[PDB]
Amino acid sequence: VKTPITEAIAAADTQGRFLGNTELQSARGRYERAAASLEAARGLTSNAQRLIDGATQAVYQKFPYTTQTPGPQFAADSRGKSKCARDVGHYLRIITYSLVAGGTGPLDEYLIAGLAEINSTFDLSPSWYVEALKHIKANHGLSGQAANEANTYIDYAINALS
Amino acid sequence: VKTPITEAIAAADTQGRFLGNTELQSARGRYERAAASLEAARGLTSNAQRLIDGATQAVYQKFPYTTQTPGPQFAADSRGKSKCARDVGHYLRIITYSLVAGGTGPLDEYLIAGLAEINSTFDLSPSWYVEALKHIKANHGLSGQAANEANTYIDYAINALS
Amino acid sequence: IVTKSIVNADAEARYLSPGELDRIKSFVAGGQQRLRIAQALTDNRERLVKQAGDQLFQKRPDVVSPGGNAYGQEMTATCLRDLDYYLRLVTYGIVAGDVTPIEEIGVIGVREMYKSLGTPIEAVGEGVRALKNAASTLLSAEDAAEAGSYFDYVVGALQ
Amino acid sequence: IVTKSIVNADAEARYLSPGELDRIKSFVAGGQQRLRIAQALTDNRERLVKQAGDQLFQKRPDVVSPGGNAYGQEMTATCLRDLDYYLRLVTYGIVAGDVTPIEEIGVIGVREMYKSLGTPIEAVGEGVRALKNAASTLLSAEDAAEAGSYFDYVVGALQ
Amino acid sequence: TLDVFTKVVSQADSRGEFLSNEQLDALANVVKEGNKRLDVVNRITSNASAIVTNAARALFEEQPQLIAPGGNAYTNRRMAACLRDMEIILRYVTYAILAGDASVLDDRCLNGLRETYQALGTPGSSVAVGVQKMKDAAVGIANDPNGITKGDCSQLISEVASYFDRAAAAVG
Amino acid sequence: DLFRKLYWTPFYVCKAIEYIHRRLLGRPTYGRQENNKYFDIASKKGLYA
Amino acid sequence: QDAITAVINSADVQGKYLDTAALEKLKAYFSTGELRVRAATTISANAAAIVKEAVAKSLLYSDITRPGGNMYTTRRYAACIRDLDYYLRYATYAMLAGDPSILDERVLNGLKETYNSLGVPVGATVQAIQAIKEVTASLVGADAGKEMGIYLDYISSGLS
Amino acid sequence: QDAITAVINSADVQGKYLDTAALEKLKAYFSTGELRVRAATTISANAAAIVKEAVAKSLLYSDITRPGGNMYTTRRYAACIRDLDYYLRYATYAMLAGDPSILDERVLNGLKETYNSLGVPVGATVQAIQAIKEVTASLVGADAGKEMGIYLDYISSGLS
Amino acid sequence: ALPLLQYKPSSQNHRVTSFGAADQNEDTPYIYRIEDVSSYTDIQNIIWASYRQVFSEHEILKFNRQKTLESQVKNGSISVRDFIRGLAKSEAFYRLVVSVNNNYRLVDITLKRLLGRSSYNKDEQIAWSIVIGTKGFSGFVDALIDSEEYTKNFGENIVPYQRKRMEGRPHNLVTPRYGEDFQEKAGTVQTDWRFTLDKFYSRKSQEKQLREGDPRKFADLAASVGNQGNYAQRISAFDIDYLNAVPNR
Ligand SMILES: CCC1=C(C)/C(=C/C2=NC(=C\c3[nH]c(/C=C4\NC(=O)[C@H](C)[C@H]4CC)c(C)c3CCC(=O)O)/C(CCC(=O)O)=C2C)NC1=O
Ligand SMILES: CCC1=C(C)/C(=C/C2=NC(=C\c3[nH]c(/C=C4\NC(=O)[C@H](C)[C@H]4CC)c(C)c3CCC(=O)O)/C(CCC(=O)O)=C2C)NC1=O
Ligand SMILES: CCC1=C(C)/C(=C/C2=NC(=C\c3[nH]c(/C=C4\NC(=O)[C@H](C)[C@H]4CC)c(C)c3CCC(=O)O)/C(CCC(=O)O)=C2C)NC1=O
Ligand SMILES: CCC1=C(C)/C(=C/C2=NC(=C\c3[nH]c(/C=C4\NC(=O)[C@H](C)[C@H]4CC)c(C)c3CCC(=O)O)/C(CCC(=O)O)=C2C)NC1=O
Ligand SMILES: CCC1=C(C)/C(=C/C2=NC(=C\c3[nH]c(/C=C4\NC(=O)[C@H](C)[C@H]4CC)c(C)c3CCC(=O)O)/C(CCC(=O)O)=C2C)NC1=O
Ligand SMILES: CCC1=C(C)/C(=C/C2=NC(=C\c3[nH]c(/C=C4\NC(=O)[C@H](C)[C@H]4CC)c(C)c3CCC(=O)O)/C(CCC(=O)O)=C2C)NC1=O
Ligand SMILES: CCC1=C(C)/C(=C/C2=NC(=C\c3[nH]c(/C=C4\NC(=O)[C@H](C)[C@H]4CC)c(C)c3CCC(=O)O)/C(CCC(=O)O)=C2C)NC1=O
Ligand SMILES: CCC1=C(C)/C(=C/C2=NC(=C\c3[nH]c(/C=C4\NC(=O)[C@H](C)[C@H]4CC)c(C)c3CCC(=O)O)/C(CCC(=O)O)=C2C)NC1=O
Ligand SMILES: CCC1=C(C)/C(=C/C2=NC(=C\c3[nH]c(/C=C4\NC(=O)[C@H](C)[C@H]4CC)c(C)c3CCC(=O)O)/C(CCC(=O)O)=C2C)NC1=O
Repeated sequence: VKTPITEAIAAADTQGRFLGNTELQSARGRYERAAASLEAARGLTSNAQRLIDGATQAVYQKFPYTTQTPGPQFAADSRGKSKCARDVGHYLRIITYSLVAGGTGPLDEYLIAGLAEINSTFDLSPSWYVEALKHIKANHGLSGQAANEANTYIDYAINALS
Repeated sequence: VKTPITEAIAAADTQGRFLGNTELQSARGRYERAAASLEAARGLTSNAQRLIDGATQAVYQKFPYTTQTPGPQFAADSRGKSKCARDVGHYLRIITYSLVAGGTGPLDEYLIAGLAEINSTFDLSPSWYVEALKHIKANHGLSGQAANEANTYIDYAINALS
Repeated sequence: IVTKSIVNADAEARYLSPGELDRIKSFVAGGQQRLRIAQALTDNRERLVKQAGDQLFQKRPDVVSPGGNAYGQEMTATCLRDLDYYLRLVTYGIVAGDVTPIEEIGVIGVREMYKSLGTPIEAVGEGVRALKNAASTLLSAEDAAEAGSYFDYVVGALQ
Repeated sequence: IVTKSIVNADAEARYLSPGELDRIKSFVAGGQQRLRIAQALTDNRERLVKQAGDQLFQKRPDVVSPGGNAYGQEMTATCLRDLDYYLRLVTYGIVAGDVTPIEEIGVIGVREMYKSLGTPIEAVGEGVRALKNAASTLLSAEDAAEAGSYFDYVVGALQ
Repeated sequence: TLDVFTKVVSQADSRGEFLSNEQLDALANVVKEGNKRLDVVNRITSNASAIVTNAARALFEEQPQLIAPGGNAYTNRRMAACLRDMEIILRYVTYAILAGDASVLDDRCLNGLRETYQALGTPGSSVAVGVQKMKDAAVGIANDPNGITKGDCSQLISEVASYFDRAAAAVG
Repeated sequence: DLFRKLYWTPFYVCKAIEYIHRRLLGRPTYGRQENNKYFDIASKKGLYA
Repeated sequence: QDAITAVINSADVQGKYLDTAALEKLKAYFSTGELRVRAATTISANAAAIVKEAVAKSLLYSDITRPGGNMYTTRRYAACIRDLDYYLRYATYAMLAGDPSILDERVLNGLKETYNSLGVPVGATVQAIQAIKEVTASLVGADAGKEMGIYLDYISSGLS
Repeated sequence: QDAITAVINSADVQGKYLDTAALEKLKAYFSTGELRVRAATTISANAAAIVKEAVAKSLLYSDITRPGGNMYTTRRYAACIRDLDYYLRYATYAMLAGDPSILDERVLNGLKETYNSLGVPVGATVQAIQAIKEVTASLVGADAGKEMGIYLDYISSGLS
Repeated sequence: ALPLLQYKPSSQNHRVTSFGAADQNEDTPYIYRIEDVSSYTDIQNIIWASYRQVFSEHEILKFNRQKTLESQVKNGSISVRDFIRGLAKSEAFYRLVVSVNNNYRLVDITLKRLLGRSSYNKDEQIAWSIVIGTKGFSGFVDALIDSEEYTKNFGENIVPYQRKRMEGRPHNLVTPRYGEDFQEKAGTVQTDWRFTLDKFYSRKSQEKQLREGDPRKFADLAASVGNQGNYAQRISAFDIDYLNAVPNR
């Protein structure tokens, strides 16, 4: 699965050669950023419960019909609101997973793989989840270069949504 | 040709996706070693003429028969010694080329590609060139982390020789 | 080795003489090499039992032969379990620095046990010799010397 | 340490242990430093004995009091000769590694002797403690730990 | 292909919780020791071809029937066959030290190795006598300090040698 | 060494003195008149005395 | 028993090999053995001075050495010095072993039986062992005096 | 007893007034009482979690909870939890008093007698108290975890 | 570098002629050809059925699809044989099959998907498993599509398909993308409780459940040791001639 340490391996393995300085150089780059990436993981893990209920009530604001229309897909029923905090709470897990991995791999393999297939069948509009993630990237309270770090992977999930 | 900036491209191009943060991690990492790699290029370029004639007379020491045996391949007369400083002087060019590129690409494409084919036909024993490169890696006078930097690519040419 | 000096000075009414304190300080210094040797013999146990069974059943085929004791899979598994026990006691003696906690568990009554089990003791001694040879191949020179020390004690004890 | 190891393996029916052979190897390895310590103590015989005896008479003025034993030039010369003898036995024990030369030359029957001579034991012991302090100040630091621990055996065995 | 970074994700996904702070303090030590890890890796690959023949000066000298007529390393293609994959041990052990976890090595290098080595007829146990001779030369190069800043990479040395011991266990 | 590691090392000093009287002399000690006598002897030279 | 022998026994009765926690215990023992040996040497230096200072601190000029007390007769004074020398010597052995099992096996086995049989006062013995502990913790330093006081307080707690 | 009561007693048995060293001891106790009280509060918070984590660290999935072990029967598991809760609670009392005398008076008095009578394994108890000490030193911090580990190691040393 | 060791080929269906064109059944696959364009429905079917062989239908998804190689196929710039190389040497296929499977099983899974035949014996899987190791995976996929069994049977411009499976299970169905030895590592048999019931009474759990001790723990070690002893001597005891058997001095 996609990781800068893995991407050095799978590039050098398909050539059948050893680890050159060009695969080794790539690993060195990852460490400088991995020091600031783990700063972004603790910023989201400690503020996790504020961010989930901060998000799942922000999507109810912009889409008030989602709590009103009687449908299996809709979150108007309590059972939907129980599956609301499950789904949005699944997003902050994988965002924090792809932070400490350094790559988009866990985001690519757990979350966005086959997302167009599932949202068409269950009629979950992807405009809902992109509205929650814009709330997360503006309200995590992170600062410095770590604020850039979470902001890529959130925005990477945004582009894969649309 | 093989470069950490190129290796980020050819990995992301064969997937048909954009540049993720995993391809973009390497570029940040590469600059930090590229700052110490260009230190190693000036250390070899300024001491270039001392290192070539330092090497081509060191190989004559360990192999004294190479100046004595009459053969087109051997360096008996002046024409071999003219082609001596050409060949060993070709090595310090490509070593300095692969220093500033950051990868083994120019070393992989100019020097070692098809080297087993040419040394069998012209009967040039590869034990000669590995003896010159051991003289270079011990007598370049480089220090610090830059001394590590030239020492990989010299030793990478050694392993491809044997 | 501390219990040895303590009961040694304890039979006497004198304290621990400071030459004994010097030997305890030197053992305390060498304890790190002892721990590395014991961990190296620890993690590679099944290789040592495999090569010991190899060299033993190549050396003495009568345990393989049906008149011998180690005939069949169950009896040969009990045989390699005995060799595993002796390797474990050798690691204990390597850590303790003196052969008391290995003789107390494996030596002090072994002849009558193996006599009333039917097995010959010389084959067990050859098995510990094979363990010593395999650990000599596994370790460095100064480590194989110090392991072959306690392996040598077991080989002398089983005879 | 060879004599003690041999008689200890003599009390048992078995040979010398691998542990004990490690002890002999470490004693051989430290033997050259012990010869250096013996070199320093041999060459500092005079001033060590005089400083220790005068430290004793500073601590204990009862011996050089006219009711005491070491009253007079000849008696105090024999006092300093006794301290010389004990420093010589300490050098022997530092070289040998055992305390059996210290013991069977100067420890084993000294209480009954100094009882019959009228000499107090504790002042001998305080003088050997002064020797320990003086030789500790002369030598290198953990080298002085080595010398002072044999001195410590002599001090604890005299009392 | 797993990592130290990705395996502490993968079990953390299976329990479905956020990553704890003492796991991040664990990974912070992994980043901290990363520079040391890189140095060890470059010395192995630069002496990669020098290890294999120096192991082949003893892999064949100790069991000399193997290259003598009859052994499975006898003819010349057969001899080049146990240099074409003596190095593949080094090709994947160096991948394991780079990733920091032996999961990459297990999937390709040793998954089917013990099955072919009785299908071909080669002695399987005669490999792991010389992979140990590689480990004796690999940790001798990785520990020696030549033109390098003084540092302590002892932990890597023991679990560098653990990858060779896993490489010898599944062949023998 | 076997007699020491069987009847002097695992037991109390007075218990070991009494048991050594049961073995060697073949009778229990009468009173205390023998008891911190052999225990006073044990305090200067040890088991061997 | 040792600390080494206790670690080996605890690993043995499970059939367990030497795992990393046991290796941590043995390496901690091999770290502390330096000051263990140095403390045992300087306690073997002047044991008589320690016992003398302890009886001068705690037991002397009381009613215990007066007639009617248990230390009045001179053989009882000599027995008192013998018991205190025993406590100090076996505490030295337990300090160098790093395991208090020899105190349980050789000293604390039938000692309350003896001290209640003879009419020996127990509280004065506890205070004498306390004075022993203070004197040797002053003499050896705090860092080894802690480990000396652990086994001397073990003797004091088992005695009570 | 307290540290205050021990200082007052040591000044009393001499007939001595409160000199400056005793006032130093009392003022050091009055300085350390802040973190003493805060540590006692957060240990009283989650004692059951500490005992659960300690048995999950040390005693669980061994042979002790298997049949044949001493914690196989469910009344014996409940007695094990009771004994560990006792060790933690009395270590909290000794930490807040600043004097280990209540451990000697209420816990360590006849405990080896009981544990050798019932056949309770002593080394597993020592390792369980060690796991208790590690868990509460992690939970309370290092600065109060030192004083908690002092009395827990006191219980462990007196038990052995 | 080194040439292929010679391996024995087992007799399978496709080594046989199967004469004629007008005679085979309906169930031979549609032999979709880029030369037949005539519409976009044929163009989209050629792309979709070329994904069918490579990703076994379920995966095609949206993300896995490389849109630029399909962008190219409509144009005709790259042949279908070149187009399968783009799908096979793609890291969306590497994470899906290549990392997950083994070098011995990868030879079996890529011959069914790129050449449309199962491997004959295990010796064929043994033979190519070396060519994977030194050249890399894309070096081996290059060697499969350059191979003359590919170009003779499929050609440059025909999507692959199972050749002659008259009475056989379909290859995307009989073979998953990972087998049973790898199943714990990619799958979730560890966390599903349905499988741990099967595991509980499994003979492998009884070897785990036993305490330290018993020779049944060393029973697997006892089979690997070998070295069985020689039988007793045939020669009769009576002749022995024991009186003259003793040697003096
Ligand atoms: C681990 C990563 C992961 C996520 C996040 C995920 C989400 C996910 N949410 C689903 C349904 C759902 N998702 C929601 C959530 C919402 N609908 C609303 O009305 C709200 C606007 C919104 C929450 C804020 C609801 C209510 C359902 C049930 C809809 C249905 O049953 O038709 C479904 C299809 C059915 C299912 O198994 O439950 C998936 C696959 N799956 C994954 O594997
Ligand atoms: C740009 C990188 C580069 C290098 C370095 C290179 C070397 C190279 N040296 C060659 C021959 C040669 N190389 C040498 C050099 C030597 N022989 C000796 O006796 C000495 C020991 C040694 C010099 C120190 C000589 C004398 C020849 C001519 C041999 C012949 O003609 O048979 C040849 C074959 C014929 C040729 O075109 O001249 C090549 C390709 N080619 C490359 O493209
Ligand atoms: C750690 C201390 C320790 C020792 C020494 C020990 C020995 C020991 N060896 C046994 C059996 C055995 N031991 C052997 C031994 C051998 N195979 C041979 O041919 C050789 C002579 C030798 C080993 C190479 C055999 C064959 C048996 C099974 C004999 C039987 O079933 O009667 C048994 C009885 C079965 C058992 O409960 O394991 C014990 C107790 N047990 C211990 O706990
Ligand atoms: C190698 C072992 C060894 C020892 C120890 C030893 C002692 C020794 N000390 C003696 C006298 C003496 N020893 C002392 C000793 C002392 N003055 C004090 O108050 C101090 C406590 C002490 C100094 C350490 C005195 C004052 C005399 C003279 C007593 C007399 O002449 O009656 C004598 C009798 C005269 C002589 O022959 O010198 C001997 C033999 N001899 C030995 O062979
Ligand atoms: C990537 C992991 C990987 C490994 C390691 C691997 C090994 C491997 N070694 C082989 C043969 C061989 N293996 C050896 C190696 C040896 N024989 C000896 O005599 C020596 C004792 C020993 C080397 C130390 C030789 C000489 C051959 C050729 C044998 C033959 O052609 O029959 C073969 C069968 C033919 C082949 O393609 O070359 C495989 C599959 N394959 C893999 O995919
Ligand atoms: C991928 C290309 C690359 C390499 C190769 C690399 C290596 C590398 N190793 C370093 C440090 C170091 N490397 C070592 C390694 C060791 N010391 C020993 O004595 C041990 C035997 C051995 C480990 C087994 C040590 C001890 C340091 C000290 C500095 C530090 O902790 O990083 C540093 C710190 C920065 C510097 O040296 O300028 C670099 C650059 N950095 C890179 O970007
Ligand atoms: C190694 C462990 C060990 C101990 C401690 C031990 C003690 C011990 N103390 C004894 C007597 C004694 N013990 C004491 C000691 C004391 N009475 C006091 O008032 C003080 C509080 C305390 C001294 C600090 C006295 C005064 C006697 C004399 C009773 C008598 O013999 O009449 C006796 C009776 C016989 C004899 O001394 O020789 C024994 C056996 N034996 C042992 O094996
Ligand atoms: C305040 C100080 C104090 C303690 C400690 C104490 C302990 C104590 N533990 C007991 C039993 C027990 N104690 C244990 C404890 C253990 N066994 C093990 O295997 C473990 C190593 C250890 C737990 C960590 C067990 C299992 C029993 C049950 C024996 C039985 O009742 O059958 C009993 C017998 C009666 C009863 O529990 O109700 C007492 C009195 N009493 C006290 O007043
Ligand atoms: C080179 C080695 C080799 C062989 C031998 C081989 C045989 C082979 N025989 C087949 C069928 C068949 N084979 C027979 C054969 C027979 N019917 C009879 O009554 C006779 C007893 C017998 C012939 C003497 C029949 C009737 C079929 C068709 C069966 C069916 O379609 O149901 C098929 C399936 C269709 C096809 O021909 O492609 C194969 C692959 N393949 C090989 O690669």
